[PDB]
Amino acid sequence: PKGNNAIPHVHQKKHWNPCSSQKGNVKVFLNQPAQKHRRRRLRLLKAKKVFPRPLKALRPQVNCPTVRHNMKRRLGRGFSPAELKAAGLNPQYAATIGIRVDSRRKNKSEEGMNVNVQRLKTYMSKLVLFPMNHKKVQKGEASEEEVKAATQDRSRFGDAAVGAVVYPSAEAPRAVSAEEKSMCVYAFLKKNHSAVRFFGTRSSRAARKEAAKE
Amino acid sequence: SAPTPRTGIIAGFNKGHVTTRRPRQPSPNDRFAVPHKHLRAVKAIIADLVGLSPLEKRVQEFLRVGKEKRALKYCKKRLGDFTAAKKKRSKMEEALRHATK
Amino acid sequence: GAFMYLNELWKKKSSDVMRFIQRIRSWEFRHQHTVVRLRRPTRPEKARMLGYKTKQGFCVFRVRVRRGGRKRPVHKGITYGKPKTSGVLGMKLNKNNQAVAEQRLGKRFGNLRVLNSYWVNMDSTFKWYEVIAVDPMCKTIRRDPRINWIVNSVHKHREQRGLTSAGRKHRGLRHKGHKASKLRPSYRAAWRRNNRIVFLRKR
Amino acid sequence: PTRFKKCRHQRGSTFCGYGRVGKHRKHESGRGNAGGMHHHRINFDKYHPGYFGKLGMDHYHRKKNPMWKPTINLNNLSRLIAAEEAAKAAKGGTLPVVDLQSSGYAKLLGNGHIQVPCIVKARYVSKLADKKIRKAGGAVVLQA
Amino acid sequence: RLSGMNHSAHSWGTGRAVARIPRISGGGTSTSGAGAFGNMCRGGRMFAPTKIFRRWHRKINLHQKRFAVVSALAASSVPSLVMSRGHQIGNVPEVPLVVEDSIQGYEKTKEAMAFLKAIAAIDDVNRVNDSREIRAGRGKMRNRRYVARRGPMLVMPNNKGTRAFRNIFGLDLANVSALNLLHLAPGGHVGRFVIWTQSAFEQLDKIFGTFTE
RNA sequence: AGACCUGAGUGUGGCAGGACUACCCGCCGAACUUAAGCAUAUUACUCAGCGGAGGAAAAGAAAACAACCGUGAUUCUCUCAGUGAGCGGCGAGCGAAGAGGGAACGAACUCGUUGCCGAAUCGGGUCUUACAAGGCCUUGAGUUGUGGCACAAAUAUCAU
RNA sequence: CCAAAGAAGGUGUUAGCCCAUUGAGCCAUAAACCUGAGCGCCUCAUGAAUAAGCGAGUAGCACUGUUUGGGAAUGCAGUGUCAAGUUGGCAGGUAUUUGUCUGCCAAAGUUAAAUACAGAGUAGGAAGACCGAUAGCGAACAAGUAGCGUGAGCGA
Ligand SMILES: [K+]
Ligand SMILES: [K+]
Ligand SMILES: [Mg+2]
Ligand SMILES: [Mg+2]
Ligand SMILES: [Mg+2]
Ligand SMILES: [Mg+2]
Ligand SMILES: [Mg+2]
Ligand SMILES: [Mg+2]
Ligand SMILES: [Mg+2]
Ligand SMILES: [Mg+2]
Ligand SMILES: [Mg+2]
Ligand SMILES: [Mg+2]
Ligand SMILES: [Mg+2]
Ligand SMILES: [Mg+2]
Ligand SMILES: [Mg+2]
Ligand SMILES: [Mg+2]
Ligand SMILES: [Mg+2]
Ligand SMILES: [Mg+2]
Ligand SMILES: [Mg+2]
Ligand SMILES: [Mg+2]
Ligand SMILES: [Mg+2]
Ligand SMILES: [Mg+2]
Ligand SMILES: [Mg+2]
Ligand SMILES: [Mg+2]
Ligand SMILES: [Mg+2]
Ligand SMILES: [Mg+2]
Ligand SMILES: [Mg+2]
Ligand SMILES: [Mg+2]
Ligand SMILES: [Mg+2]
Ligand SMILES: [Mg+2]
Ligand SMILES: [Mg+2]
Ligand SMILES: [Mg+2]
Ligand SMILES: [Mg+2]
Ligand SMILES: [Mg+2]
Ligand SMILES: [Mg+2]
Ligand SMILES: [Mg+2]
Ligand SMILES: [Mg+2]
Ligand SMILES: [Mg+2]
Ligand SMILES: [Mg+2]
Ligand SMILES: [Mg+2]
Ligand SMILES: [Mg+2]
Ligand SMILES: [Mg+2]
Ligand SMILES: [Mg+2]
Ligand SMILES: [Mg+2]
Ligand SMILES: [Mg+2]
Ligand SMILES: [Mg+2]
Ligand SMILES: [Mg+2]
Ligand SMILES: [Mg+2]
Ligand SMILES: [Mg+2]
Ligand code: NA
Repeated sequence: PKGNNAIPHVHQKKHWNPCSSQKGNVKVFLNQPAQKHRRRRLRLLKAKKVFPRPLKALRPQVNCPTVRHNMKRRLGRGFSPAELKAAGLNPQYAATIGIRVDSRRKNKSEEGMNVNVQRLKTYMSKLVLFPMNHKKVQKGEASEEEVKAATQDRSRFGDAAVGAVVYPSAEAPRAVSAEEKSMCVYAFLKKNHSAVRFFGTRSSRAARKEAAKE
Repeated sequence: SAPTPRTGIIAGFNKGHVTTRRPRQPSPNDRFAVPHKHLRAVKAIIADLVGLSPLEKRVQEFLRVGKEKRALKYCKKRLGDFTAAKKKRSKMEEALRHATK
Repeated sequence: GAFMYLNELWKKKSSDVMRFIQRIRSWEFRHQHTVVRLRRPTRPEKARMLGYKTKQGFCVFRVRVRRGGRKRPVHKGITYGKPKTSGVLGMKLNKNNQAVAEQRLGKRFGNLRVLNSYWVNMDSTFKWYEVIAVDPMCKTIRRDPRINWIVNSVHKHREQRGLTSAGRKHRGLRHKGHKASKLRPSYRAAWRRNNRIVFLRKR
Repeated sequence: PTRFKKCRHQRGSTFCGYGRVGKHRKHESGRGNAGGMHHHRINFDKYHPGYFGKLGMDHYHRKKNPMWKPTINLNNLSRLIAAEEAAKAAKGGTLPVVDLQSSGYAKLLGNGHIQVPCIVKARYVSKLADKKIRKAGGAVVLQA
Repeated sequence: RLSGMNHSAHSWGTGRAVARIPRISGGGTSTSGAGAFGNMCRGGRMFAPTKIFRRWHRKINLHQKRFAVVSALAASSVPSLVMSRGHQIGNVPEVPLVVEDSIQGYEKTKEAMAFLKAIAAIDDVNRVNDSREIRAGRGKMRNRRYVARRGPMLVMPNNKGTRAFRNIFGLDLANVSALNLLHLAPGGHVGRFVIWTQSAFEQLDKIFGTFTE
């Protein structure tokens, strides 16, 4: 008999199984360890080719969009030209010294821009710029001593010079203020929520009242 | 103008975490709303050279006999959009007013 | 410049003068071949926008395609199976006529590379498209950085794979985001993504 | 493993536990959920009431992220307070601050008795949770 | 996927006094009219042909894996459990056997072999040497021709100093930072004979922790 | 006379056709089967058919997401999710997207248009050790427009 | 007795020391590839110290057909009809008409990597809790061979 079971919805009604008459539609992961070894081998090979430049270019810090993730921070695509301008860098030049540039990203707040400007300033302080001609060094270029002392970043996210993404500091313990002991927080929040929730029907009542006025 | 700051709570008219908001930055796409004097002049010269389309002649005659509502319905069927229909009617009203003198 | 007057003149296709010009040209094109080589494009402003240049190695052809819906090529209009697949006259080709015109030209002249094409004229029974083609063996083409890419063999018969602008149009590639999720990078590619059964090693 | 299945025990039993009369045929009831209203109605009606029909309004393009709103009760608040701060917390003194949205919560609900007074930062709070935490020496601060 | 099914092979029907099984088409061949496609037919397809998306690998809880290594290590310090696993540890001075760090300076197998005799680990090595033989069965046709016993496991603090020990047949080398349960409990049986280097032994409390730390 | 527009003949220098086709791109496209019948549905935007490439292909630099403290070309992976989305004789069944953790990433460029110039352009001879990204010559092509400069990663450029 | 070599093949029985293997290292090289964008010469290029526009039988819309989870219509096709650019246009997943907001700027093109190789090839390699001559590819062998069919094909 059937009995008490979940009603099954396992799909699998297409020609997914490889057999005679069917090529199948499947994807196994038997090459996962070999590809993982290959990726690490390629990364170590690439670091040798680009030595002493960092393997990963510098990336900004951005806030994750959604209200579910807006408390989180992560690396962004590239630094905005407004951020690069505030750090005194031409964006086209910045792309030649391992800085990603993103001209789509806007800066809607000062806090988000300032933290990314700080990252660029820290990067420029630690930057060792090799000269085009070691016998004729121009300004802003490293001497022979620092050139021979150069080391490679090799970080997974390329953030040895600037550190990890910065999170806001946790609030320290304190005492309960006098207003907090008596203020009904639920009433304050509900009133604000109802103002938006019934904004349309409150104005219509008010607008219709003015029609009755005249 | 400076954007209105947020109140720091999850609900309300200016809800949201408080930051120091920055004003909208100028963009190269802002000139799309700038009047195009030269493009308008080129269209005027071309329009005078070629005359009126079959739709344009039909709409103009509607406005001559005073059937302004019927002109809008005729434009809407041909153009498929109400915003486009009004502009076509408005252009033909100006053309009718221009031909008076 | 002079382009603006040319461009705005071609937007008044229903005016008295433009219908007269197209009526004469449509009559002349009716009495020509299905594929005709031109010395110069009929719409130089339109051809240049699509990549044509007045240089050695650029060729323009006018191609004619017959209008109307596709008739299913079943014998005596008899289909089999479920009645859902019983239509003969009411189905439409999933490829536009501009893409058909490009494919006819590229298939006929295999020594050229189809770049782009544009609408020139219509008629009750015929549609005319002018196709821009490039000779890959020309020295002018082979040394021009703006057109050099077409020499590479990966662009051989790109119109047969739907890679031209008209091909991209009927593939749904004019759209992005939520309007094109199931057809990007292609319908088959998305189907493979959504229908292959995945067996992780440790599951 | 194959050596533990019923097949090994049924070697030599011929019918393999399916009977001589009814036998083991291909699909004697139909395939899958066939006949949910015909000849399988009793099984559907007594084990899955409500399966057939329609109900409620439609919501095209549902996004779960704007609807994110995990809740935590007042009597579970010690899960988010470090052990050393909980001991030092008492009504009238210095209390730890709990950031709910950084711990994965959006609303303070307020079931049960609170175990350690504290200042809770939350996006939402129930009317009972706000009343109980204030009577116990704590407070609720709204965040976004 | 195509094996045993590379034929036309239609059934003949009931009118002809033969079994209703698909039969190879054509003529002029000893295979024409022969049974086909069946798991019971010669040259046919096997029942339930094997597939590559079988579950070859397994997930194990991370805590359960560390529990097993911990239990295998505790068993290695019980001399009766080591003897019960088959190791000849009747002459070694102490269990767990901890030796000085200087073995990592050895360069010649002669020096390493002399050290194994001093701490009386050579008896378990000799047990492995005498057990070497051709594997019984089909596995010798594959690349599994020779079999032998396990022998002592020498644990070093790092990946250095193994140069003189690599060629010693019957001695396995381990890193204290990566201890493998498969080697600590061969065949699933606890009680492996482990020779600890002093530096590796002193790292055990940090690596595996304590009941309170 | 001649021109230039259109269209031919021949000489000279080249290219296409066929093979392969596992994967990939474009079209065309069933039925068995499932629904315990069957027609919508399903199998399946699959098989068969016709075309076209490459070591990959396709996609790709926002007429994109979102509705946030905001993200930022494309592709792929886990997850979102067999889904309190949705589609469906609302039956059988079917069924994604944003966000998040990652792989990769020196990732960006060109034309048309608009302004300012205007044959500075391209082929073909010939010379330099050179079918030079060079010089000189060339009506041959091109003013029915080839190239140059500047267009938000920008704020002169052009002679010295 | 050797072992920085115990490595699994061969040799008339089961081989570290009978043979071959197993390592530092040595020698030779079209071009290409990598190396203060390796380093000279000639030649040729080259960097630094004021307004206007922006892709038209296109986008839309109607009918039909198809496809999609996309539902008063997700993409597309045929025909008809066909714009805007004087805060314009497109998107914002329930149709309409308004007015506010947000993002972006279609109708021209090139582009490496991460991905596929579900009955492909070239040059090499590493393997297997697999099969073991009625098994495993049809084919361990002068196998797509002998043989059969007018043929497409079939096929030991
Ligand atoms: K069923
Ligand atoms: K389908
Ligand atoms: Mg019973
Ligand atoms: Mg019963
Ligand atoms: Mg049960
Ligand atoms: Mg078959
Ligand atoms: Mg240099
Ligand atoms: Mg049919
Ligand atoms: Mg995707
Ligand atoms: Mg997936
Ligand atoms: Mg699936
Ligand atoms: Mg019996
Ligand atoms: Mg019995
Ligand atoms: Mg039974
Ligand atoms: Mg039964
Ligand atoms: Mg019975
Ligand atoms: Mg009934
Ligand atoms: Mg209802
Ligand atoms: Mg077989
Ligand atoms: Mg023996
Ligand atoms: Mg045996
Ligand atoms: Mg070795
Ligand atoms: Mg089937
Ligand atoms: Mg049926
Ligand atoms: Mg049946
Ligand atoms: Mg039937
Ligand atoms: Mg096929
Ligand atoms: Mg690749
Ligand atoms: Mg490509
Ligand atoms: Mg993106
Ligand atoms: Mg779930
Ligand atoms: Mg489907
Ligand atoms: Mg991501
Ligand atoms: Mg992702
Ligand atoms: Mg020259
Ligand atoms: Mg130009
Ligand atoms: Mg041997
Ligand atoms: Mg060697
Ligand atoms: Mg150099
Ligand atoms: Mg545009
Ligand atoms: Mg149109
Ligand atoms: Mg369908
Ligand atoms: Mg539709
Ligand atoms: Mg439709
Ligand atoms: Mg492309
Ligand atoms: Mg192995
Ligand atoms: Mg035999
Ligand atoms: Mg055989
Ligand atoms: Mg055989
Ligand atoms: Na060399």
